[PDB]
Amino acid sequence: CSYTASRKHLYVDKNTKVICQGFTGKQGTFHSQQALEYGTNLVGGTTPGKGGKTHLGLPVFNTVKEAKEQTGATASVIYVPPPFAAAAINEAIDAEVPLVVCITEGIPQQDMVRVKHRLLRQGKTRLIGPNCPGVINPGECKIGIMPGHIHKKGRIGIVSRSGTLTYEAVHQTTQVGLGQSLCVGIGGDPFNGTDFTDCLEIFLNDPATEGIILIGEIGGNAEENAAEFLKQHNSGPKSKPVVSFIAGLTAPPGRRMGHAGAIIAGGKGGAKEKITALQSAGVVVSMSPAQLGTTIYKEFEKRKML
Amino acid sequence: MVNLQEYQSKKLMSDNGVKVQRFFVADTANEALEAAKRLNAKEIVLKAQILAGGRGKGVFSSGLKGGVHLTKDPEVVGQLAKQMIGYNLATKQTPKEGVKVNKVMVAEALDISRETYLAILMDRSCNGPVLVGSPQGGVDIEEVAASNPELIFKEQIDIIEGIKDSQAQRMAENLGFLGPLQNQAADQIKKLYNLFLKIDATQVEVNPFGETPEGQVVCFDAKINFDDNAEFRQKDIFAMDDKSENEPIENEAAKYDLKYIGLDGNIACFVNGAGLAMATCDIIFLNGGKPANFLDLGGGVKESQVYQAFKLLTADPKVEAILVNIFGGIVNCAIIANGITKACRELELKVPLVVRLEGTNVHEAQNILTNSGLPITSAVDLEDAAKKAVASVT
Ligand SMILES: [Zn+2]
Repeated sequence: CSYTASRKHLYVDKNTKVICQGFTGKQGTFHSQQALEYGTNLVGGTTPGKGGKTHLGLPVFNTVKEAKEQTGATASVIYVPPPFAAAAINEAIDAEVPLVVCITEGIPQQDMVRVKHRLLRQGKTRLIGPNCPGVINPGECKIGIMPGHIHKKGRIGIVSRSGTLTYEAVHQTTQVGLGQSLCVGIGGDPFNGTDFTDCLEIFLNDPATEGIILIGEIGGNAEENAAEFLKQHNSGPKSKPVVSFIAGLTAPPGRRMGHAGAIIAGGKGGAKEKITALQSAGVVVSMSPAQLGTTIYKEFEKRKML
Repeated sequence: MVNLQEYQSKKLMSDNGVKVQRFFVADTANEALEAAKRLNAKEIVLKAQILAGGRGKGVFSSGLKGGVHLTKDPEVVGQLAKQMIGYNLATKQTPKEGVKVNKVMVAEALDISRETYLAILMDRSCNGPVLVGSPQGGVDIEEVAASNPELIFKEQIDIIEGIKDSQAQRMAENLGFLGPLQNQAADQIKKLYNLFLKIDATQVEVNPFGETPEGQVVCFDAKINFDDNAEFRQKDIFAMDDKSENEPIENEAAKYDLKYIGLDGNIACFVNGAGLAMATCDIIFLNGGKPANFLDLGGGVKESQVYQAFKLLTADPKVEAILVNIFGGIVNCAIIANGITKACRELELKVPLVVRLEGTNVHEAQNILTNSGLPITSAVDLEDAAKKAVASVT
């Protein structure tokens, strides 16, 4: 019933069965192949009007409902072009697919405000994205566009508004031997289906996640809300180490910095305020994006958690 | 972002039922004349159309002072327009030599008996459109928020149900419109909201949203920010985009679909990824350098994008070094290393390159970069890259 109820669908694993919407397109095709190579259970996909074909040796369906019923998929990943992406997400929501990952960059904001409106009034479907790299449970399930080889199954949960910055954090935590429990890229758009607190909740309750890296950047107040969530849920008696890096310290105000949601507007959304809010929530903020791995490593050492 | 001339956003508003000053745009002194006549107005405002601010106290190269003139006489509008069109208008906000004025707006001059602030924006925090208004008009809404938060009013609008009469009336009342004027303003609010939805605006800000002594509710001035993602369905509006006042490189980068933002530094940089690009700009500053620009090649990291990026950074004479940091994207590193050394040779760049490539085929990538004979330093990680790029410039 409540959207926060679908939070748990974020935790993909070796049992997650995935279909691709926008399956026959160039992007859907390419990442589907990488997904199969990785071992992800990609079981088919949809492309309206091309149902009844196979592609990459898998069944193609005209609708998400048919695909879901015929394969038992519990997740959908969307690579549909922007003009149709909101319809793609709505179709998945109507089909009650537990988890929808919308990779698509470029969806109109107005389109997402509408999608989010339906989204918040149901609890069957959890949406991550749009404009996000996806989610990955190292060695078990990869849904999205991240390079699979830099990941190593381990102890750090990573949530991030940025794809490439996540690859930095994974590469670094893999080098220090900590590895990653689950990596979630919530994307760079202003209106999206999953924020940091959604992921933090999963991470704080996850026995496998012993530490958390939170990666944010300018714009909105998702980081500040995450600091509130942590002050309430991670400040004792329970306390997992949380390290963060916030991009955009030097960004010029008023310009969309690549990401549609990366903008300091009305003097709101600056980096310093996000850093300050996190520090006060117990988060150790690494000022350098090259030091996330070593920073969380020392936190573990301090706590004698190595 | 999309940049509209005053006459263009006012046309947009008037074509959509929103009340603005009546006006015409003129190309010639003569058209300015006939337009002033057609208006049939007691008083006329002649305004040069340039995007920069400070028009009022700017100066034309014809010697004419002021980019905004008032007059009751149509023929003066013609004479003044003749001293504007084709000349350069310089203001405290344009380059030194001013901006060529190709058009003037001739509008009826309305008195403003009351000024309020009205805005409609997509608010991330409210998951939707919010109506923001203040009785305290004509001022930057931020100042008003600092000094008097109690005077800022917000109505979260439900995107599915639309704006409610009740909401529009309440806002009009909150902005202090009274009697018949409250219904007129409530009505203008509904038309602004529809306009906001129709053109895929992320924000429509009317300041002042006000009334004239003759009891009219008018959007005297407005600024509209458009959602770039909606371009495919707002083609006519984006076409009106005036790029005549943008930094050339900014424009060039856009031809080739690149997110380029100039800064004042000397260390150029390109990265695939908005986050990583911001982080690179950041870590260069943390390490004591000044980034020359923000440039996101995106995650789809193509060889031709790398090449175009180099072509772009060739235009900036301040660049003393380039930090290339690529990690991610479906294209292996060896292909990226190739486009880099090819770009270098063919565009004949002579500045040092600090390169950080991480991903598939890094070994071969490192080989291609090493055997290129080019002044290329291969960095260990991002911090190393920043320190080395900073060490490479004055
Ligand atoms: Zn930069």
